[PDB]
Amino acid sequence: TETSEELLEIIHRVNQRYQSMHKPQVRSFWDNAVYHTGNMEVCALTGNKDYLQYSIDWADYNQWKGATSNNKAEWRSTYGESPEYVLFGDWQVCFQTYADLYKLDPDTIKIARAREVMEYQMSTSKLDYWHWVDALYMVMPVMVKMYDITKNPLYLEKLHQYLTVTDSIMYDREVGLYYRDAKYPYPFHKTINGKKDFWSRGDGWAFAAFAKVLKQLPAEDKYREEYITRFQTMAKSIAACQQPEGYWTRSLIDPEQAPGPETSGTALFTYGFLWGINNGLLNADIYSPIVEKAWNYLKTTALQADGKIGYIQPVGEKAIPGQVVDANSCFNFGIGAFLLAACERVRFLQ
Repeated sequence: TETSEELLEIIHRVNQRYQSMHKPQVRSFWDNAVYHTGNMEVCALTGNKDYLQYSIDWADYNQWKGATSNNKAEWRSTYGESPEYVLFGDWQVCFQTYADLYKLDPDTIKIARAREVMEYQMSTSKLDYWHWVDALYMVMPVMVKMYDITKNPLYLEKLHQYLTVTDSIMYDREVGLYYRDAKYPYPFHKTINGKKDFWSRGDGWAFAAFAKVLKQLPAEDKYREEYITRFQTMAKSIAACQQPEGYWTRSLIDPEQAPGPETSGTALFTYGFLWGINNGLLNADIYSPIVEKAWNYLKTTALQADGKIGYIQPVGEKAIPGQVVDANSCFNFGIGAFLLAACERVRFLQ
């Protein structure tokens, strides 16, 4: 019933609104950088040269770097926004787009800083770089994109080694979902209704990450079956906690704690389910109903007439139990997530 023509109209409405309203000359930090992952997805689907130039202009403005410190003795890997936070993954997601742009038009300068930073990181003995679940989306696809360019096998071994540490802190083996960081595991932390607290956008980042890993990881990689198994298990756990309306609530298995629609988790999940079905890793008959409800929510409720995307949970605000997300809450990174879902929906329609 829905056509590719109609989906492309949506994609272009959303993307043109964002690019007309916002200049590309802004910093390479995670929120802008996630938007660029969405834009690169649109470029893959459409070949649009203006959209490509928007990402190139952003990369040029940031000098093809993330955080800019050239003093490795001061490099930090915890949260920060100043130039020494070079090893913090929110300053590394930009490298996904720099690698994508390099593949189109190779020039050593485009990946010089990415190689410098990730190769230094991998040389250190520290393993707990991905100490918050969102890091998986920020950095796992960097590993496969940099491998694709360099063929340096350490990228693919360290992908596994870092993810193993993330799992040790956050992965709940019984449930098949990730806690958002070390403060959240059960039973020491519980929801208002005594449940395990799994953050939706957190698990969205992880689930979309594994799809992106599997999209570019070589077929022969020794850990590929581990990633497929993790992706398939998460798909089942995520499906099981979808709301009747098609979205996922911010606390995935306590909808009453943080009620009502939320878009960014939903869009990341939708991307992952559509990619999984399109790529033969998730059963179409089982998961197509999940994606129909989710996409219908995204198209009907999150999408506004002018291309704005609403109901995006904001960044870094303390949880207020019982309080809904504002319909009008819209952020770059959420538009990015929406575009991933929308692009993959076109591919699902054939």
